[PDB]
Amino acid sequence: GRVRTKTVKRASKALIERYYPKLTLDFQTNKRLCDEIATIQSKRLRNKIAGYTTHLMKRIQKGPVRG
Amino acid sequence: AVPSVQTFGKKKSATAVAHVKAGKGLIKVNGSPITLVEPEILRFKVYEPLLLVGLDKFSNIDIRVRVTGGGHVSQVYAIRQAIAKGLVAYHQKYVDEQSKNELKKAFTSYDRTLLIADSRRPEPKKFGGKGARSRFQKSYR
Amino acid sequence: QQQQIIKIRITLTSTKVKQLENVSSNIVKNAEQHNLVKKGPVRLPTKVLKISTRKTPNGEGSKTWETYEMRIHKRYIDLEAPVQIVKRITQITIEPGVDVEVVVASN
Amino acid sequence: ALISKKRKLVADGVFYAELNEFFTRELAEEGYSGVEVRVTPTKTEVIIRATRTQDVLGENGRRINELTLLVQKRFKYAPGTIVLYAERVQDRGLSAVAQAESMKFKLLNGLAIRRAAYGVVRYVMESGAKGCEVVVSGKLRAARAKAMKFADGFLIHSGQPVNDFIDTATRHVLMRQGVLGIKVKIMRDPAKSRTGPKALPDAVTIIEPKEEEPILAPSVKDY
Amino acid sequence: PGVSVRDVAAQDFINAYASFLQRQGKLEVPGYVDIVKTSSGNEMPPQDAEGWFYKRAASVARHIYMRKQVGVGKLNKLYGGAKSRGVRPYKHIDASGSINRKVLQALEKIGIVEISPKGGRRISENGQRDLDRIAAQTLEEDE
RNA sequence: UAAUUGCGAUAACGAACGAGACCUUAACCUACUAAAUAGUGGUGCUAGCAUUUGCUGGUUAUCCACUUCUUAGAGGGACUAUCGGUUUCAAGCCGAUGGAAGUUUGAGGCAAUAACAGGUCUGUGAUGCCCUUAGACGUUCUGGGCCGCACGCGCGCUACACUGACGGAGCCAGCGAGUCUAACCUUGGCCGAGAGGUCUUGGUAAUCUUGUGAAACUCCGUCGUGCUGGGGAUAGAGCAUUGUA
Repeated sequence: GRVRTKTVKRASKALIERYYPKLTLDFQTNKRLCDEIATIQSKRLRNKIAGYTTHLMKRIQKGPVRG
Repeated sequence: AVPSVQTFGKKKSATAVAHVKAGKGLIKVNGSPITLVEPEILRFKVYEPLLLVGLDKFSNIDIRVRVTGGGHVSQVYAIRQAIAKGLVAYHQKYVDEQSKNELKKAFTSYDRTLLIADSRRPEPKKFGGKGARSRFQKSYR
Repeated sequence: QQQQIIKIRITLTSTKVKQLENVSSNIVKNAEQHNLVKKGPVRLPTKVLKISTRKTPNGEGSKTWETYEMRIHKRYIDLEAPVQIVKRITQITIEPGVDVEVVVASN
Repeated sequence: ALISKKRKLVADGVFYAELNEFFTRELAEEGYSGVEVRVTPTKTEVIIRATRTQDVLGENGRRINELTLLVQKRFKYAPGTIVLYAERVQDRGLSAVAQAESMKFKLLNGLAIRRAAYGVVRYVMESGAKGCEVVVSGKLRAARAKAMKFADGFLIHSGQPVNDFIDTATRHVLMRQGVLGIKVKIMRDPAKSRTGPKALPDAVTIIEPKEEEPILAPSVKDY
Repeated sequence: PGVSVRDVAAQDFINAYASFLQRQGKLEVPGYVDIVKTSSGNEMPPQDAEGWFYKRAASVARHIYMRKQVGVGKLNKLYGGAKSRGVRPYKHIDASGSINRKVLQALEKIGIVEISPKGGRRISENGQRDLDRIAAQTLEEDE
């Protein structure tokens, strides 16, 4: 169901690992930011990655994470 | 001036046209009007929503669709959204938008998902079967 | 007396449309060159070509099937312009499709 | 009301279908690749693609003229409408049918199978594709039946966006023992495609960040 | 003072036309009525034993003015009945042509419909006259 | 969780195929803006409930405008997006929501390595082997049978009105179908209760057939308690069409 694969988590990690301090919690703003930055050929992944990125941002804002 | 606005869609067996040009109040869908229609068989859908807005409501709205469509119940389900559009648009762009929004909030729970986009269709038929999802019976030995 | 009126319907054979957009841009430019009134292109519904067949040389075993379709589209455009400019598309800047087909079509 | 078009839009298909079938049947020794046709006013712009164009050209009138006359009489055109002329091939080692016919000749001339089999795939990988494989069915000994195969690089199969850059070449050979069938599906690089979707759906890339800025108060200078 | 924009009713209009044309007797029926089965797809012939010709005349008159053109094939296919085709799935089949041909000829003899371009025939200038003055006001005062 | 989908201490590390990602279709924008094929308005207006120029037939270079009636030719489509519960509190999962949607937004296509003595020498004009090749198992013309039936087996239509018909009201919308080596669609006129002879826009299809003109369903009267508008197996006469037959 609502479960994620390898490449989406990998992209989220590699995305925050060079653009931590930007990309506000708003999902649409995260969408526009990732569109400006990367070139995701899978146009559905272009919107799917944003949810996981903002979720991980909420996690780090609440507190530190593993790894 | 404005030549033509855009809006159209597909009912279960009818279609829509942005032919709502300038008029002077009267409303007629050329097949089931308000004035001289007389079905007197299934009028619950028109008795329901026309309560506390006004009965005449003929000021400057006129649904004037040249073409037409429908079936046996697509027509009742089409005049349903037609009167919904008529009621909301009579108060939006003519009577005060305060009246429109208060009437809408009063009529919140009466649009039975009438604001959704057109995505309600049946399914195609799967091969190797009689009906849509149904499959042919096997020949065990 | 040059610069006449015809309202001619000209045909063309292809499937894509970017050539049609290029042709419309070019004819709009050449019409603006000497203040000529434009005309819009043709537009039609799509199409589908269903060919239901089996997926086997002999019909034993399972009962699978197969279908496929196409979307080829010859077009024809209704331009109001004279012959000297009608005949210019096939001459000036030759590319795949950007041409003109001689035909009479005004009645 | 003058109403017919599927009678001819499919004729356009079956035309080059039959033509390229005939070309695959006839142009064996060349190492055939394919065709490409465009319709124009009174000149069907037809091109064939070949790797040994000198052979099929002959002495400017040994083969091309008679091919044009064949295609002429096939339909009763006006001699002068059709224009049959060859064209050099780019990425010669990438034509799957070309490599298939090559391996066919390398088998029929009386050479060991596996040697040339891994030789040709090494050659095309040296030419610089993404990956390729090879499989051969039938028998290679006084035996029952087997299917030998091997590959290198990387291969993908399958979905919708494989068909664009994956090739297909399934061919036969009629030897003294029995009919054998070889299949090759070379996968070319996605970046150098230059046509259609470049990157894979699985693929993904992220550009680099910006530059850094120290504190830098507004202004204290002489100007 | 005439016909409105869209004044219409169904079974009352049908019965009114029937009972009005009954006491006139100017239809001049052919004579082979009450032997036919109404179609090549009927289960049994009519049972009234006196009528239905008038009813079909009233029916076709109840939309000669509702629609622009008309067609004998369309009028037959409107009620091309379902055949009880033995041990078989039922199927619709076109109505009888002779009944519609004759009722149309009788209506034309009365002078309701007339040959006209843009397809076959059309409601006549007598139809214009009767929706203007006589039939419009007659139906108004009758209902 | 749909899963070798992820979390995870981990003699494992780093990669591939499958999964997935992907394509098709049901999807909105008051648009980039489109088509005398749906056709649109003020139709200048003309014959049609009046001191209600808007339409009914339409003015075949009727206006400035053309998509507003199909469409993608495109592009943005809109994702766990917020609260609760819930587990190293991280994977993930159920309710409340405003709303195109909330098993993966529905369904279809696309398919891993290794195999089966699985089907197909009757798609081959693709073949190894043997057989036949002049009294032919090659090919061609006339006629029968492959529909024959003492007996079993496996799909599928009709049937046990009472929840079943006759005259009528919806014929409107839906994926298709139709030729310069000429036979496909049928419009209104005539006698036609199955065909037939008319002249029509018809052979480079939103234009003509079909304005994609079905039955299912209900009431005004007639139809009843069975073997009556439940039955139609099995047979006998007649009117006909297609095709050399």
